[PDB]
Amino acid sequence: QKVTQAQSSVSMPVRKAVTLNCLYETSWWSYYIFWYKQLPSKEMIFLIRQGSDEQNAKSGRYSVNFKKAAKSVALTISALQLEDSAKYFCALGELARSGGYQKVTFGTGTKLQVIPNIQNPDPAVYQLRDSKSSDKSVCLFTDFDSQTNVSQSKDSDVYITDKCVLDMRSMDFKSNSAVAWSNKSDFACANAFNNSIIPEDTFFPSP
Amino acid sequence: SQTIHQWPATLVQPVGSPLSLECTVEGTSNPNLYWYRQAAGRGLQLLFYSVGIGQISSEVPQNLSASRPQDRQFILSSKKLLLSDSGFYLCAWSVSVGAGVPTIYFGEGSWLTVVEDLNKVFPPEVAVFEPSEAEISHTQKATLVCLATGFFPDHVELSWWVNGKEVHSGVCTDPQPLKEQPALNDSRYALSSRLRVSATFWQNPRNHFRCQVQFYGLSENDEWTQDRAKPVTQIVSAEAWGRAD
Amino acid sequence: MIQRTPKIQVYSRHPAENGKSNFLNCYVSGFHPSDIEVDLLKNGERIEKVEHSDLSFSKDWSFYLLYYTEFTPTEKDEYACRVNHVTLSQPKIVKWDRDM
Amino acid sequence: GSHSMRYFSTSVSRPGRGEPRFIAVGYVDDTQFVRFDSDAASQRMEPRAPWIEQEGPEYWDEETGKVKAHSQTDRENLRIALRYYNQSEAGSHTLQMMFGCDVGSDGRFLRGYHQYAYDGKDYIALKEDLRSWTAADMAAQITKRKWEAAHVAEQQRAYLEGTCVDGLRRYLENGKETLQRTDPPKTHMTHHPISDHEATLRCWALGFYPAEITLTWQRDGEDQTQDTELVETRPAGDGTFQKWAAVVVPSGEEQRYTCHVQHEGLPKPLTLRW
Amino acid sequence: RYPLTFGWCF
Repeated sequence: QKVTQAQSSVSMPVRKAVTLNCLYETSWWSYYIFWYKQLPSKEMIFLIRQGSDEQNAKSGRYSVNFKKAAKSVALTISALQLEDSAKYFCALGELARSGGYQKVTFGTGTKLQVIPNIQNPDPAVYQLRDSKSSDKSVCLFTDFDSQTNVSQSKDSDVYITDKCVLDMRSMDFKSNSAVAWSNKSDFACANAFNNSIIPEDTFFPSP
Repeated sequence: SQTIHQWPATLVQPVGSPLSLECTVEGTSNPNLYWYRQAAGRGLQLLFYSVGIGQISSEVPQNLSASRPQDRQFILSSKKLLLSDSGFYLCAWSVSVGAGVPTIYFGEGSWLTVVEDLNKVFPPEVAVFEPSEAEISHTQKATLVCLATGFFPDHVELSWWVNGKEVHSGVCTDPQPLKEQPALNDSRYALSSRLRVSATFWQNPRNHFRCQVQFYGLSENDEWTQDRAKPVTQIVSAEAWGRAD
Repeated sequence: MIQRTPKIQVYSRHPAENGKSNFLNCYVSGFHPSDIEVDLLKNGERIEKVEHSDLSFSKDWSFYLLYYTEFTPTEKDEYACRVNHVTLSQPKIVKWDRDM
Repeated sequence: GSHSMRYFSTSVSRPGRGEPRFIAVGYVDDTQFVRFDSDAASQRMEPRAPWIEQEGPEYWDEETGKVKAHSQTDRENLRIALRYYNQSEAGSHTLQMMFGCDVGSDGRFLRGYHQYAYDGKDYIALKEDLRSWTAADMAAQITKRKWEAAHVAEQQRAYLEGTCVDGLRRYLENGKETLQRTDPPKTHMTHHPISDHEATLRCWALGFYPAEITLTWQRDGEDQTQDTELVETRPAGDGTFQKWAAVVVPSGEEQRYTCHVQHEGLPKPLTLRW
Repeated sequence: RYPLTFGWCF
């Protein structure tokens, strides 16, 4: 209630711009708002700050739309990048009643997921064998674009990880991929990801 | 206005054991210091704030204890951990009210998992899965997969190491570990990661690929009476070499 | 670090008329530093419950204070203001003239 | 017309006798409305005018916070100046601060001030453009460099032009009946013989507000500024002011002289004659 | 409103 971030989660296409909302409650007439970005490493890095008497803060791709009457201080980041993906935190800063320090209060955070633009999909499911044990293998669903969604399986001892993007930076090449594995003898790459809706033109290589 | 560093970053300890997190700041003198807590991965609660050396204060009473024996030396401690002490603890510093407009800057944070039953602790097993020839033929690229399995508790660090150097380009690791048995309340965890390189790279037998998983568990000093090997903090690796065929 | 000596004005809030309660003021201004001793005397005798204004100052950084007290004037009674300051070698006493 | 808000604080060290004493007062125009005194028991920002008593506990809490924070840094500032000047810890010293804004008849920003004086003389002060500092000397320049690095200027600019202005508007409203009142000076002449050949003519103005006033003497319609005695304007002790001008006159020539009085609350300049 | 004295240190 002191700081309110209604959005638990937000998604947006790379290269586009997103707005992370923030409302706050204060009986102080002078105060500061701070925006932080929490990396997946859990590292909390400072972004931009807004003072109650200052024009709209702006710093690189970050900008704040200070709406003082409404007590609204939404953060906006433009020209999204894949690494923009993180959890964003809004904070209120008030000089304490003791005058001894600034009391900063944090909102609960909003997870921003920036969505890769896969321009050259080649959806396929491959089978990869253990470097040490030929028989042991794993199924790799990969090269689908961001419209594809990976569901868990009907089975409880069939394991499926959600899609995540990788960046072959030097080749300016991105690719999605999910992994699946099982001890079930009836487990096969042919039927691994078929509890998900996959592109009909998905390549299922022979053997 | 330079550097802040806290340690250790990851902690696995049994109930009752003492806790000692330390923090340091550099490049600035007489800064304001803070201990913050993140339960779940959402709200940050201010636990302690220090206006100056020797001075510790808190808004609401705490079970954890804090201290500041030197200007740039900050501590969060306990003589006996409660399983409720589990959490993510961040150190932070700021300029003082007098020195400027305070902007709090954080250290890396420390994951503290207090575990009730040390018999539940399991190091991971790691396996690397070599690229398929179908992929190589279809895309001219080669994806390796790493698989860490059956580890407890949560927090491990998975890295790829190619030819002796850690790699980040072409890699993606699950945002977090999945439960092997989501039912069980102490399910062992699993984690997968991908490394994609070009076919030609993988086809070079002079190329050595290694997947490494740092695990945090018991110490040499923690007592252990079970048959299986002691689940101490350790590293588990699995590897593969390039090949042409 | 030059020191400025107090200007002194002693006077009543309202025009004087015997038998009517008034306020006796002693205004000290243009001094520096601020440490200053101020008394209101009735027939040379120090008056007890004397209040004053909160320390403040002027554009030129010099201080001013108003000391005051309820009183009732008579034709016989002498009133004054005794002031001491760093810049004074001995307390300056300024008599209250009712048409000063 | 125009209006102003001001905060004056005074810190005086008292070596070997404890922490420096901090006293701060606030004004709207010629009327004090708050105080804080580091030696007082309340240890809070106190009201000194009825029209501000209507602010709720949050006002007092936030204001107390701010003034406390200031009092603690000026305490430390005395020590820093002492070291900057390499002066003796045996001597008492003074640090004064003045802060506030002027607004026009239309309630809009006019000027802003943020100045410090050490031992009664200029130390550092924010310029008219609210963008740069005037450092009185070598020591203040060390500070001018700190404040530049900390962006104090631009920070205070925003406050003066914003928070301060608006607060002034709020006060002028909260205290409309008092702050926007106008009190014409109640005037009169008095005659005081010094010799058989000379007498003092004294022109009085009483119970007026604001304190701005002009009193002039004229010998048959002609200025006597060199031979006129003028007392510094002075508080009546009830939110009004008093002043008097006086000329010594040779007996017989009394009716030659004229007293002239200008004050905001006077539709037209008054002229008085003996 | 009393000044907000962030950074006022000499």
